[PDB]
Amino acid sequence: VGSLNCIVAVSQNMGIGKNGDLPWPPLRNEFRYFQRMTTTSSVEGKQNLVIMGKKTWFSIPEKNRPLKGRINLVLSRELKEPPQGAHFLSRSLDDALKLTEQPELANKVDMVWIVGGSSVYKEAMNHPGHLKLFVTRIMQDFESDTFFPEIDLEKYKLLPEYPGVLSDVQEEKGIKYKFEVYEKND
Ligand SMILES: NC(=O)C1=CN([C@@H]2O[C@H](COP(=O)(O)OP(=O)(O)OC[C@H]3O[C@@H](n4cnc5c(N)ncnc54)[C@@H](OP(=O)(O)O)[C@@H]3O)[C@@H](O)[C@H]2O)C=CC1
Ligand SMILES: CCOC(=O)CCCCOc1ccc(OC)cc1Cc1cnc2nc(N)nc(N)c2c1C
Repeated sequence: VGSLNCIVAVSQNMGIGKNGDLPWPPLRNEFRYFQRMTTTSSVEGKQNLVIMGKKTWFSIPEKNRPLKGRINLVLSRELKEPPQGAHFLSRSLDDALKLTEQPELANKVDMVWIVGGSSVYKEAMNHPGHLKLFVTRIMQDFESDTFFPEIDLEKYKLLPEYPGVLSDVQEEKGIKYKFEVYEKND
């Protein structure tokens, strides 16, 4: 199995969600960036795995689930089987990561991408080890009811460039945003 990574888009006031949806209007190139980054595997014969909480799964429109070309794993302690369209179900983040190591999957998974939401991000970010955060900074405040955990900049180094990631300011629907990549190793 290769790297562990989180990916997220976040407003200036650290918001990621409101009422089961994004706080901002759809940003279609932002979403194409998310798709490209999480689908692209730097290893032949393998695909990437995406891990998400239950609410995130149901927050993605039906037409776009499962996220295609990736193994989709949902986290829940209530569900008895993966949701309609998903591939795997685990009861903790530790369980999900062990599973990638099992022979069912050890040979098939390249990168792992945590794609939401708050609890899953927090636990990954505070777990010792090598971890990258792909963060899109939406450069406006948006009313939100769900927030991204604090990034400790003592541990997470902002990378000065990263292959495949544009460094300049993007804009769609009059909303400016920029891409960042952070890395810790502890
Ligand atoms: N802007 C962005 O980049 C993104 C934003 N979002 C936003 O996130 C919002 C919802 O996310 P959030 O409220 O944080 O939900 P979570 O990310 O915490 O998802 C958890 C859901 O699955 C189960 N679950 C929760 N935590 C775990 C866990 N640690 N292990 C296994 N299963 C778990 C359920 O909890 P239980 O254990 O009780 O079963 C819960 O319904 C959405 O409205 C969406 O808009 C989502 C993705 C990306
Ligand atoms: C193809 C036809 O066009 C369509 O129909 C497009 C539907 C798009 C809806 O996608 C939603 C919606 C609500 C939602 O959560 C509340 C999540 C997602 C998926 C998404 C989108 N952008 C992201 N950005 C970052 N940076 N990081 C992420 N993790 C990320 C994720 C996970």
